[PDB]
Amino acid sequence: TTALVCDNGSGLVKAGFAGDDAPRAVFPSIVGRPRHQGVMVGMGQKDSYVGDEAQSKRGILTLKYPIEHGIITNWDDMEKIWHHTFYNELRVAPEEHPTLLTEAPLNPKANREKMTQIMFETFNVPAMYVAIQAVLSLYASGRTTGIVLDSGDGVTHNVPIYEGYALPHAIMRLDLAGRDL
Amino acid sequence: TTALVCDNGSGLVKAGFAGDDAPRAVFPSIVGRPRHQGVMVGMGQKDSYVGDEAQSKRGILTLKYPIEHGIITNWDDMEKIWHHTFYNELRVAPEEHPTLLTEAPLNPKANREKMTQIMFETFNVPAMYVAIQAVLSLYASGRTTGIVLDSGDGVTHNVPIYEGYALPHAIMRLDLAGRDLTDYLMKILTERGYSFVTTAEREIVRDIKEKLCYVALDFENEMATAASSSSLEKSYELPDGQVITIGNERFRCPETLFQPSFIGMESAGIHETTYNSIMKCDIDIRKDLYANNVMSGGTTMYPGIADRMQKEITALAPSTMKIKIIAPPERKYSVWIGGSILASLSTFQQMWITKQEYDEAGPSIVH
Amino acid sequence: EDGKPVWAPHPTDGFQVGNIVDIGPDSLTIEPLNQKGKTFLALINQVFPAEEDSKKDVEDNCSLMYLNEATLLHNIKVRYSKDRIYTYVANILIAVNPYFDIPKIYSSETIKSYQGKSLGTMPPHVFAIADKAFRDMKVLKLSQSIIVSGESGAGKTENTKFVLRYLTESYGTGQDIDDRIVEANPLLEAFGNAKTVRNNNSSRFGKFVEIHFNEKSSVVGGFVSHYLLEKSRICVQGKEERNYHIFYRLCAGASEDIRERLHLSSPDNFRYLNRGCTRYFANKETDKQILQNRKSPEYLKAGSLKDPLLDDHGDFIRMCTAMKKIGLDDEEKLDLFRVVAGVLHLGNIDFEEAGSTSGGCNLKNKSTQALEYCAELLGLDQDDLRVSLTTRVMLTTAGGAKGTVIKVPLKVEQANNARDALAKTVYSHLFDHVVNRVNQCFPFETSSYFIGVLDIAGFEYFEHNSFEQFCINYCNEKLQQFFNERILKEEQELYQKEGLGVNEVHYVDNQDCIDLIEARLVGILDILDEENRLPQPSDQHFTSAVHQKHKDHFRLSIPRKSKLAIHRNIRDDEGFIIRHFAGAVCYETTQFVEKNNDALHMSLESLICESRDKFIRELFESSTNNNKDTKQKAGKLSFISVGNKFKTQLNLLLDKLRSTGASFIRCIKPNLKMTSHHFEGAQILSQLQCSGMVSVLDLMQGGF
Ligand SMILES: Nc1ncnc2c1ncn2[C@@H]1O[C@H](COP(=O)(O)OP(=O)(O)O)[C@@H](O)[C@H]1O
Ligand SMILES: Nc1ncnc2c1ncn2[C@@H]1O[C@H](COP(=O)(O)OP(=O)(O)O)[C@@H](O)[C@H]1O
Ligand SMILES: [Mg+2]
Ligand SMILES: [Mg+2]
Repeated sequence: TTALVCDNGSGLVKAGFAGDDAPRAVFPSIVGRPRHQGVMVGMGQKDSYVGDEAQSKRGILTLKYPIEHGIITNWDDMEKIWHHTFYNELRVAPEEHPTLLTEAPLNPKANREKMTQIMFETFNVPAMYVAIQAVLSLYASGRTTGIVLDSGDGVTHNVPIYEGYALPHAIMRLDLAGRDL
Repeated sequence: TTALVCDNGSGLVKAGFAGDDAPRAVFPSIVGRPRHQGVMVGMGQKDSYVGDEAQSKRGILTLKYPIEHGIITNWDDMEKIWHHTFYNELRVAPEEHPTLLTEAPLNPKANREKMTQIMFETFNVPAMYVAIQAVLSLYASGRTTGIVLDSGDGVTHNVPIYEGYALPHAIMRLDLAGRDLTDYLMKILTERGYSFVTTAEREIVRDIKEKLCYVALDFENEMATAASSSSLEKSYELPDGQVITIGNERFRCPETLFQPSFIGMESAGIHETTYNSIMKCDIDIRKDLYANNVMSGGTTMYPGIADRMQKEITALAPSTMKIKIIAPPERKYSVWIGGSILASLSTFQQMWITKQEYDEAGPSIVH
Repeated sequence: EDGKPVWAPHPTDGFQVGNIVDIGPDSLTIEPLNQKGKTFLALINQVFPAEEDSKKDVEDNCSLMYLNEATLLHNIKVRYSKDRIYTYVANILIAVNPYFDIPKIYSSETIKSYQGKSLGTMPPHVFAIADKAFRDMKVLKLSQSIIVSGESGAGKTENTKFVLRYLTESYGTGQDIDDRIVEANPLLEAFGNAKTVRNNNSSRFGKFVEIHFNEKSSVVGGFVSHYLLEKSRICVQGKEERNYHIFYRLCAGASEDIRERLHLSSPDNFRYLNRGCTRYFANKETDKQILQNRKSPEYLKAGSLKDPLLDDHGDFIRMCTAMKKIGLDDEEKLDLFRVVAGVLHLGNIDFEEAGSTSGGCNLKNKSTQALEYCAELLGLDQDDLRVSLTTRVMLTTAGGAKGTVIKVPLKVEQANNARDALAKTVYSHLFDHVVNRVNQCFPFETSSYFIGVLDIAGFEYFEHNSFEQFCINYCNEKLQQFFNERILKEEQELYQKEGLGVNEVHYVDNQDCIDLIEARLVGILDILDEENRLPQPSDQHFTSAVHQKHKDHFRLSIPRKSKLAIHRNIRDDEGFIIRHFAGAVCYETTQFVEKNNDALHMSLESLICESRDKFIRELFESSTNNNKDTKQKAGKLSFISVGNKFKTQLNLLLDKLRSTGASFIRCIKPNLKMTSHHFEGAQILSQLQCSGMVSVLDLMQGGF
């Protein structure tokens, strides 16, 4: 029934059902393991904390951003991000909805393949598609023509679209803003 | 009731009923498919956009002229031209009235047959007739004698007519004006550092060929002061904001029509093809062919003709004989203003090829 | 037949008598009986069998030997000159408005002549249908409904009051509800009656007056219900059409000690009125009374509209007399004029382009005094209201961490559609407050069973048809479905009751016509709600998508194939032809999307609800009894819907009709001028073919 838009930002991963208001959950793309010896013996701790809670536990962990310069480092950390997003934020079962995933305009082959394959076999979703993040920013201001400057951590892009075709030969990708800032 | 004159332009298809004003629809014949992958996902897009709608969306299409070298490319594109023309302009179904179509003088057989045959089977008109585009400018000027000029992008023709009979033995057809003037303008404006490789951008070349060019009176002598410091620059502005200042090429491009040796081809200039058609007529008739030299077609709209043509012909024609050249206003619609008078009046109400007559006769009824 | 006189297509009278003197496969060489030398050719659908003696008429139309649609037309031509306005056609009563008072047929002596007697034991009358509805209620254990269709002024007002007179005098024996409809007669006329091309004064809502009966079977109360008041008409009007009649009676009829309070101007100065017709209706004495400052340039140039029963100058005066009769106070009547005058100054506000930074839209310099003189009428702050008409307020708080309240501006087209969505919310909730105030002047004792009257606007067709006539005629197709559903059920409850047989007929279905208009993301209304959602809405894309996907359906063709020559001028993406129960009516698609695309922003819906006046806060619900307040913010449903909210409210009325029995009373208008004895067979034959009466005669194959 209701589709799910889950955005693979490098921020600030954003998660919320299809329309009509705002992202349900936003938190920094951080997984962090504990770097100090345990001595209070609850034990009470996790093998890995995701955000929000990995940003409440500052100074006791070693933060690892799983997406770096426009690519995910390995899918072992990525799946734990995913598990946190579906379960303790959105709460819904993955088999319930068709999902919609985002990518970066001009992202390396075969990282959309490997992604699509791993995500189907790990979470067992019933249908899916991947739309690029710059193109979607056309829809937000509801224009059918124009050059889109979509700038987020850690990849900005410059994509030209004209009524309503995207020129494959004029797309520019900068690996610059915002983590280098 | 009324008949419809729908002119199969070289350009520039013209459509309007018979009388009393001017053509109702003009658009530049093109079909254009979308040349890049879609991303807005309405889906919302036509299989092919025809003109004028294919000219309000330049740069995302692959423009294909259906009329090229004086013949239609295929009726797969042509029927879609026709359907667009009747339906989203004139607002009438072809089964309503007798139609009138135009062609190019000395048209390739059986491409006037195949045309006539296909148009009857595709649109199911109640009557059909095809008149040649040069001859119709005779009616437009209201004359009874004289040589008639249908010059369009890119086949011109030169037909002599005498009171009011046509002469089969003196008709001349040139493959030259006006698409070779367009293609040449792109070849000598590239010569001053402005490239325009793509088809859509070629339309911009046509638009400055229309607006900014003019015909020199004495080529060598206008060329001399062009070589001088003197400013012949007129500044054009382009769709992306580019400012182009052209001088020399501005009078060079139409001059191509005199002495086609600029291209290097053997074909004679309009100057001489006009003359040689007159000197293929019987000697007594020549007396009334001078001063009934009547020009027409949109490609003759350049300023500086006909009085260049006049001064040039008067130099080649025999001494102490008067030659005044007749240049109509609004020459771009001349042919259509011809057709309009003919098909509206009696006698020719009983001279159409009607449905039973066509069905009984078959395709060999055109000649 | 062969030999016997048949009906022949006559221009002014519809059908004339005639004979067949040569024949073809489907063309007949018809010689007229009374004009023998004219001898024309006519088709199979223009010839119909006729009875042997023309010196007769039928009281029971099932008694015809030749029962067809031409012999039904001849029966009400002869009976009109015998002073008989009622005609029994099976379970369908055909009542013809005579436009004068016939001797002794509406009398109290006439009422006790029919009393308690069943069909086939008394001749045709409307009191034999009203007496049937009391007996096919208590014994049958089923609530009842009288369904009234037909063109305006055809007798659908007059037969309904004779039914409610007969249920009060014959069976209620009192109960004060009969003239409370009469006491607020101009009061409910002004709010819902408008002007259309075909109808000068037609009510545009589904007036559903229900009459409660208890377990003892006494008349214990009534209740007035309203359905489907036209949303688009509030803001947009076509050529020579008007808005509602209270928007002309308040403009014309307001005094100078009331107009200085409301700050009224002539209709050319009100943006929701100047686009249609601004002329007022009047009479010879009131045409002298309309003041120089009340006249618009249309009234200055062309004066008052012509019609003997309509006066817009006097009926605002006779409206305020009626508020004393029904039960409205003198303090509250003035607050019922500030809300109506606040709608008129709501439409004048306008919104231009972005300035520079942060995108969005701003107000026009000439729309500053248009917001200040409106905000004191609707009770809103002049500085806070400008923000809500130009931005979209939302939050960063929604499911994870606690955030704050952010601002996303609206586009220019999203602000123009939002200002008209506010006027289609305020006048719509005002009209439920006028009806709910009237229903509290006679609160019912109890409930159990009910005999109600459904009256609705008929099948409307003009020279060019729009979105307003697509939603009226879509309501009449569904009501035509329920008409044919009860007729097939009646014949099925007749043949084993009287022993006639086991015979059965192929039902006249219309599911392909329903599936064409509405479905599960397949209909025309399904494409229409999709077009409102698009990044840039268009009018060329809405028409072309209908014949892209819905091409296979038979009841849809391109406008250029039209049988009527006049609609062939329209081209491919400008319109479509939809075949219905009353024929193929073409519609243009110009402004069809524009009238559908209104939508209302969350903190603009939660700003007019937050109003700084007291009569206004009462308007957007909910009552004190079981009190519970509307939330400050929301998210969903943005667009909401126009063409789906009109379909959803109609589905609440079709399922209420399915729980009731049926009493179908079709009303025929005999002439245009509304004068006695006059007869037009170019208007009478057209109302048999536009009221569903033809579909019933083509379902009747019985022969009994
Ligand atoms: N007010 C602000 N000023 C400057 N930078 C900001 C502000 N708010 C957020 N950011 C930066 O923007 C980034 C989030 O960008 P985002 O749109 O989430 O990119 P993506 O969607 O590609 O992850 C954060 O890393 C943060 O550093
Ligand atoms: N003012 C002008 N000066 C020069 N050339 C023109 C002018 N206006 C139109 N043309 C040319 O004339 C052509 C149209 O000629 P037209 O009479 O339509 O020929 P045809 O009727 O055979 O199609 C166009 O291709 C255009 O390039
Ligand atoms: Mg991004
Ligand atoms: Mg030509």
